[PDB]
Amino acid sequence: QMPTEDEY
Amino acid sequence: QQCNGIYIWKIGNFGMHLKCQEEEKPVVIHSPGFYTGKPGYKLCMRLHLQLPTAQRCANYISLFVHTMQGEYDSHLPWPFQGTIRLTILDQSEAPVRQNHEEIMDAKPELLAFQRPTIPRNPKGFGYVTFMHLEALRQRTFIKDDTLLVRCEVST
Repeated sequence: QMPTEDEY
Repeated sequence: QQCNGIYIWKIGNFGMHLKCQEEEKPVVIHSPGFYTGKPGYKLCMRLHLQLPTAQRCANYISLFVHTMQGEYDSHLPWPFQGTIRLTILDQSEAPVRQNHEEIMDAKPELLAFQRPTIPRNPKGFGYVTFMHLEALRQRTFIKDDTLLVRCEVST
């Protein structure tokens, strides 16, 4: 798939 | 001469991390901060071993990249634009090898690709389902209890 923005 | 900065992230004591995951204990490890060159951007990776019961990503290795405040920031363009190649290296026998990798194009519209106002950018960019843990028993990805994650950045 496509990468995504992810908050940590 | 090549121009891309490449970092090799050695994650040791992997057997222990796998044991924790199997006991339903969360595993989230950050790589040391590293530069894409000199001058270059400062980044770090974030790797997860999702729980076996994790809805939407059960038993998956997650991998993300986060920008950080670097010493060369004043000489670099922002937001970051370019590609980032993430690879879990196959440490198998001499014959042909098959790594597990993805290549992502930076999206300048995302806050993940801007310079953070604090040391590590809260927002990162990557794959929640990068590689399934079952893939680790299919090849020799773990060698001497260590997993190798390669990050190649191209501006």
